[PDB]
Amino acid sequence: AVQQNKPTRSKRGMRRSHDALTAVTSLSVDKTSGEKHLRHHITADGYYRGRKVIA
Amino acid sequence: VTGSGKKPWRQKGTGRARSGSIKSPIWRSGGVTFAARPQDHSQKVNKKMYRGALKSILSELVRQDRLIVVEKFSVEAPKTKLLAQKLKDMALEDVLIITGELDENLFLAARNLHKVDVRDATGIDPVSLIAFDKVVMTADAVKQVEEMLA
Amino acid sequence: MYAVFQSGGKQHRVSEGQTVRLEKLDIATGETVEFAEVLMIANGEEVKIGVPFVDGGVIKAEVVAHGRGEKVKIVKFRRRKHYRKQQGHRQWFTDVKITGIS
Amino acid sequence: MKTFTAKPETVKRDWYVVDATGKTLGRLATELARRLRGKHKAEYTPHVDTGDYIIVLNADKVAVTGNKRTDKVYYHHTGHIGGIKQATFEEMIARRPERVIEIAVKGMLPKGPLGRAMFRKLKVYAGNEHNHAAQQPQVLD
Amino acid sequence: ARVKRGVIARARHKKILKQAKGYYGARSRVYRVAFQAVIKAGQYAYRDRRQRKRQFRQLWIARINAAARQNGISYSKFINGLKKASVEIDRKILADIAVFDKVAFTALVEKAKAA
Amino acid sequence: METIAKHRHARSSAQKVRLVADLIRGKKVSQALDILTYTNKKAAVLVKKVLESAIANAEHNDGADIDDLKVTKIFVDEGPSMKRIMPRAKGRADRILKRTSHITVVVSD
RNA sequence: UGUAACGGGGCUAAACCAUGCACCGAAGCUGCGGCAGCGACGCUUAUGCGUUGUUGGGUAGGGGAGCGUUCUGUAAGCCUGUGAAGGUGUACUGUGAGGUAUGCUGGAGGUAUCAGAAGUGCGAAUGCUGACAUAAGUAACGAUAAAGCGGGUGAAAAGCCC
RNA sequence: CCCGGCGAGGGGAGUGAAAAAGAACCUGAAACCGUGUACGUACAAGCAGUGGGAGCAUGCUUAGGCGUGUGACUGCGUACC
Ligand SMILES: [K+]
Ligand SMILES: [K+]
Ligand SMILES: [Mg+2]
Ligand SMILES: [Mg+2]
Ligand SMILES: [Mg+2]
Ligand SMILES: [Mg+2]
Ligand SMILES: [Mg+2]
Ligand SMILES: [Mg+2]
Ligand SMILES: [Mg+2]
Ligand SMILES: [Mg+2]
Ligand SMILES: [Mg+2]
Ligand SMILES: [Mg+2]
Ligand SMILES: [Mg+2]
Ligand SMILES: [Mg+2]
Ligand SMILES: [Mg+2]
Ligand SMILES: [Mg+2]
Ligand SMILES: [Mg+2]
Ligand SMILES: [Mg+2]
Ligand SMILES: [Mg+2]
Ligand SMILES: [Mg+2]
Ligand SMILES: [Mg+2]
Ligand SMILES: [Mg+2]
Ligand SMILES: [Mg+2]
Ligand SMILES: [Mg+2]
Ligand SMILES: [Mg+2]
Ligand SMILES: [Mg+2]
Ligand SMILES: [Mg+2]
Ligand SMILES: [Mg+2]
Ligand SMILES: [Mg+2]
Ligand SMILES: [Mg+2]
Ligand SMILES: [Mg+2]
Ligand SMILES: [Mg+2]
Ligand SMILES: [Mg+2]
Ligand SMILES: [Mg+2]
Ligand SMILES: [Mg+2]
Ligand SMILES: [Mg+2]
Ligand SMILES: [Mg+2]
Ligand SMILES: [Mg+2]
Ligand SMILES: [Mg+2]
Ligand SMILES: [Mg+2]
Ligand SMILES: [Mg+2]
Ligand SMILES: [Mg+2]
Ligand SMILES: [Mg+2]
Ligand SMILES: [Mg+2]
Ligand SMILES: [Mg+2]
Ligand SMILES: [Mg+2]
Ligand SMILES: [Mg+2]
Ligand SMILES: [Mg+2]
Ligand SMILES: [Mg+2]
Ligand SMILES: [Mg+2]
Ligand SMILES: [Mg+2]
Ligand SMILES: [Mg+2]
Ligand SMILES: [Mg+2]
Ligand SMILES: [Mg+2]
Ligand SMILES: [Mg+2]
Ligand SMILES: [Mg+2]
Ligand SMILES: [Mg+2]
Ligand SMILES: [Mg+2]
Ligand SMILES: [Mg+2]
Ligand SMILES: [Mg+2]
Ligand SMILES: [Mg+2]
Ligand SMILES: [Mg+2]
Ligand SMILES: [Mg+2]
Ligand SMILES: [Mg+2]
Ligand SMILES: [Mg+2]
Ligand SMILES: [Mg+2]
Ligand SMILES: [Mg+2]
Ligand SMILES: [Mg+2]
Ligand SMILES: [Mg+2]
Ligand SMILES: [Mg+2]
Ligand SMILES: [Mg+2]
Ligand SMILES: [Mg+2]
Ligand SMILES: [Mg+2]
Ligand SMILES: [Mg+2]
Ligand SMILES: [Mg+2]
Ligand SMILES: [Mg+2]
Ligand SMILES: [Mg+2]
Ligand SMILES: [Mg+2]
Ligand SMILES: [Mg+2]
Ligand SMILES: [Mg+2]
Ligand SMILES: [Mg+2]
Ligand SMILES: [Mg+2]
Ligand SMILES: [Mg+2]
Ligand SMILES: [Mg+2]
Ligand SMILES: [Mg+2]
Ligand SMILES: [Mg+2]
Ligand SMILES: [Mg+2]
Ligand SMILES: [Mg+2]
Ligand SMILES: [Mg+2]
Ligand SMILES: [Mg+2]
Ligand SMILES: [Mg+2]
Ligand SMILES: [Mg+2]
Ligand SMILES: [Mg+2]
Ligand SMILES: [Mg+2]
Ligand SMILES: [Mg+2]
Ligand SMILES: [Mg+2]
Ligand SMILES: [Mg+2]
Ligand SMILES: [Mg+2]
Ligand SMILES: [Mg+2]
Ligand SMILES: [Mg+2]
Ligand SMILES: [Mg+2]
Ligand SMILES: [Mg+2]
Ligand SMILES: [Mg+2]
Ligand SMILES: [Mg+2]
Ligand SMILES: [Mg+2]
Ligand SMILES: [Mg+2]
Ligand SMILES: [Mg+2]
Ligand SMILES: [Mg+2]
Ligand SMILES: [Mg+2]
Ligand SMILES: [Mg+2]
Ligand SMILES: [Mg+2]
Ligand SMILES: [Mg+2]
Ligand SMILES: [Mg+2]
Ligand SMILES: [Mg+2]
Ligand SMILES: [Mg+2]
Ligand SMILES: [Mg+2]
Ligand SMILES: [Mg+2]
Ligand SMILES: [Mg+2]
Ligand SMILES: [Mg+2]
Repeated sequence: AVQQNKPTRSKRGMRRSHDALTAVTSLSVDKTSGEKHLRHHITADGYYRGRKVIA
Repeated sequence: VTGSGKKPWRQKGTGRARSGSIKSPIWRSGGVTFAARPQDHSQKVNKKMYRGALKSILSELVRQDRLIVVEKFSVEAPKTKLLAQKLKDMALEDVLIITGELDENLFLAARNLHKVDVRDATGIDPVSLIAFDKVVMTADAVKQVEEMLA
Repeated sequence: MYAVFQSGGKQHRVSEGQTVRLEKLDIATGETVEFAEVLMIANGEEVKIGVPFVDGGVIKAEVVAHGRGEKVKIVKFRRRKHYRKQQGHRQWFTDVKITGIS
Repeated sequence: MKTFTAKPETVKRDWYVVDATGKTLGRLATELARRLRGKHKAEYTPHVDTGDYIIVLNADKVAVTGNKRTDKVYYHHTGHIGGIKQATFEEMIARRPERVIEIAVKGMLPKGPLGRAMFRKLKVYAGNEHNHAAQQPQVLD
Repeated sequence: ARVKRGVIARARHKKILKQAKGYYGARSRVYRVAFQAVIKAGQYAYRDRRQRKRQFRQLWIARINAAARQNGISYSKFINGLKKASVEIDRKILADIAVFDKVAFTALVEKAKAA
Repeated sequence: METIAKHRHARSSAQKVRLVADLIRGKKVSQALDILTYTNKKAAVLVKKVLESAIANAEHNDGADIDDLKVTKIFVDEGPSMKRIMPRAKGRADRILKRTSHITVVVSD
């Protein structure tokens, strides 16, 4: 328990190096409507692979 | 200072620095270690030293030619306008007009003038003689100051 | 072309033309100095010394400037003995331009 | 007048070969370190690697005096719980004859980045053939 | 006459923090830490004016000792050779000559070989 | 034209919002607006609404054109913290900081 | 805990003995430049020095001389909206505390000189007050009675409504 | 007027000498936290500096070299009270 003497900006930064979260960079486009969405997920309108399967 | 003589916290056990009063000078709001008090600064000056100093400074006005000794010096009526106009003739502006018989006509026409002071021959001062650029002294005032300083 | 000479309790390997800073001399700002203290002269043939100084070698130089150097700070500090001391220093110098390696 | 310092880009590097056959370990190692450090050169600068490349061939045939063939031990710890590993001068040459010169030079070099940089210059070899014939490494004694 | 002291203090801290410019972490940023660094810097600076004159002598000696051994004489015998020929030239320049003008330098080694 | 827009007193700490803002930096506005739609964070919605504002801000007032617009400077600065008492065991209290962030976005071309 | 009784590499001399000569080697001494204290001294003169000798590591502590801060007099003077104080750089400058000049910010005060008086200088006191860090985006989110789905409103619904 | 939820908040417009005087409002220091540039930094051990010092980036001039910024390597060096 408890630090002996405080770490720096440096260390804190070094630790945070791996905290940087990654973007998607992999947006799909629906065949019929041409709307962007996540792979294997439906669209906002309600399309998946060129076919309406939702109200 | 207003406040109590309670200990904010007990001597031991707390991690805080041992305190004994809220009024202590090391604490904010209340303290001042060596507080002032009203005091008479009027320091003592030997009669002979005071006279000797006047005698000294009053002699340098002769060497430096500040001392303009004159006969009767008195304005017509109590009006600054006149006194102002008559100092313009004499090439005077900043002056200490020392007079024997202190006249209302003169004294009441030099209040408003900042560069003109009108002391009585009895009431000359060390700082005043030195301060003013010239000293216009009346023949009677010289005679009184002579006898006063001796 | 180059030649060695002793001036301000120390020696300088100087060439003809180039400016040289050295320790302060008792000379005017734009007068002239002759160093007969020359220790070496080099060329195709080197005139080195088997005695103190050469023989008829004289380095003629012209005084350029009479400045003071960069301020050096001097910190004397005794850990835990309630003692420290501070002192500046700007050492005087004389730039000389060499105009004759005889 | 600021004095000269050898600037890495301008440093001239020479290649050498030394045949250690019958030579004394320390006296070889020393003369190697002197060269690898670049002390022999008149342009020596302590913060620059002025020294030359040396190929030491026939490392295994290096000679040692007295009883040091058996008595001289080379200790090293494994960085483990109780792992202290020793090896005599014979056993050292039986297994790894390059290490003998390496260790003797490495101790005589300075310790630090430049010390490690100037060890890289050294090229020890057990046999007599060396594959640095490209550089025309001249003979040194 | 009460004296506020914020203008002066700030100027005094700001002066030292200007000397600590370049130092790692708190040693540039934080007066309380900088002030130590700036003192030790001065202590070391005072020390190293002494050490500079030592290090360079070594440096020169090692250049001369190298340059003489290329000509076949060790530094120890060379300086005695020069001193016995009453040559007044210093290590600074000898080391400068050793690097630059070797054809010149060689003449000093002969001049020393006489004695 | 640069055309700034900024959410000041944004109820989310800098460190968290600054994590999202590192995704979008020197990226085309169209590409940046997409990312934030599929970044699963509260600060993505908080940062998007500023960018989406900075675009309208840019198009209406000054520059026009959505195609040629890159996020040139995005940065998050630490705003004022709101102090709160959070009482702990054995009588002792802690002063928790509800932190805020100043999110700025600069949409140039 | 590990070679661990040359600092190490490594050495039959790089070991010991004896003799010699070199040489390295300190802030010692010398050289060159600069400052200061003290005694002389030619007797200068009221002290600069042809000098001349010599000091000059320093805690407790004694003695000497200074810088700077706010305030009072000199000042109804002097400087300032053609830019004060303050803030922030830069460049010079004194042995030092410091000082001067000035770019930017600032937007109304400032103050020479020689005197006078002090709430006159901060790094420490588990000092005092405020601000802000760190641990750390970590522990935790308060009973292990439990949720699930459909619809509604809505910028948004695991939690609100039916 | 615009973005947003008729939001907060912001950008314009306008007022003003001034809006980094916009009510969290004169000046706006420091700690602390960022963003952008230059240089260094992923085989190197330790009060993190100081002597020495390559390179790169730089403003200048100029055909001279500097001044800065950085600081690979390297000698020495265990904070203060
Ligand atoms: K401001
Ligand atoms: K060390
Ligand atoms: Mg501790
Ligand atoms: Mg970063
Ligand atoms: Mg992490
Ligand atoms: Mg498809
Ligand atoms: Mg009681
Ligand atoms: Mg504590
Ligand atoms: Mg009070
Ligand atoms: Mg008294
Ligand atoms: Mg100084
Ligand atoms: Mg060493
Ligand atoms: Mg006041
Ligand atoms: Mg003060
Ligand atoms: Mg640096
Ligand atoms: Mg800074
Ligand atoms: Mg030496
Ligand atoms: Mg000699
Ligand atoms: Mg609790
Ligand atoms: Mg409780
Ligand atoms: Mg053992
Ligand atoms: Mg041992
Ligand atoms: Mg034992
Ligand atoms: Mg030894
Ligand atoms: Mg051993
Ligand atoms: Mg032998
Ligand atoms: Mg014995
Ligand atoms: Mg012995
Ligand atoms: Mg002997
Ligand atoms: Mg010495
Ligand atoms: Mg001495
Ligand atoms: Mg002497
Ligand atoms: Mg002397
Ligand atoms: Mg003393
Ligand atoms: Mg003085
Ligand atoms: Mg004074
Ligand atoms: Mg002053
Ligand atoms: Mg006053
Ligand atoms: Mg007043
Ligand atoms: Mg007045
Ligand atoms: Mg005026
Ligand atoms: Mg005026
Ligand atoms: Mg103007
Ligand atoms: Mg003017
Ligand atoms: Mg002006
Ligand atoms: Mg101005
Ligand atoms: Mg102006
Ligand atoms: Mg100004
Ligand atoms: Mg004031
Ligand atoms: Mg000022
Ligand atoms: Mg600025
Ligand atoms: Mg700055
Ligand atoms: Mg000014
Ligand atoms: Mg101006
Ligand atoms: Mg202005
Ligand atoms: Mg006002
Ligand atoms: Mg006013
Ligand atoms: Mg005024
Ligand atoms: Mg002022
Ligand atoms: Mg005054
Ligand atoms: Mg008094
Ligand atoms: Mg006080
Ligand atoms: Mg203190
Ligand atoms: Mg303080
Ligand atoms: Mg507050
Ligand atoms: Mg988190
Ligand atoms: Mg943890
Ligand atoms: Mg955990
Ligand atoms: Mg958890
Ligand atoms: Mg929980
Ligand atoms: Mg729970
Ligand atoms: Mg549940
Ligand atoms: Mg519906
Ligand atoms: Mg809806
Ligand atoms: Mg609604
Ligand atoms: Mg709906
Ligand atoms: Mg609605
Ligand atoms: Mg709606
Ligand atoms: Mg909507
Ligand atoms: Mg929903
Ligand atoms: Mg539901
Ligand atoms: Mg629930
Ligand atoms: Mg229900
Ligand atoms: Mg119901
Ligand atoms: Mg609208
Ligand atoms: Mg709208
Ligand atoms: Mg809307
Ligand atoms: Mg609503
Ligand atoms: Mg509306
Ligand atoms: Mg509206
Ligand atoms: Mg609004
Ligand atoms: Mg506007
Ligand atoms: Mg406007
Ligand atoms: Mg207007
Ligand atoms: Mg303005
Ligand atoms: Mg605004
Ligand atoms: Mg405007
Ligand atoms: Mg402003
Ligand atoms: Mg309001
Ligand atoms: Mg504020
Ligand atoms: Mg504000
Ligand atoms: Mg306020
Ligand atoms: Mg105002
Ligand atoms: Mg303000
Ligand atoms: Mg602010
Ligand atoms: Mg700041
Ligand atoms: Mg780079
Ligand atoms: Mg690099
Ligand atoms: Mg590089
Ligand atoms: Mg690299
Ligand atoms: Mg590397
Ligand atoms: Mg390390
Ligand atoms: Mg080390
Ligand atoms: Mg270092
Ligand atoms: Mg180059
Ligand atoms: Mg280049
Ligand atoms: Mg530099
Ligand atoms: Mg050390
Ligand atoms: Mg050491």
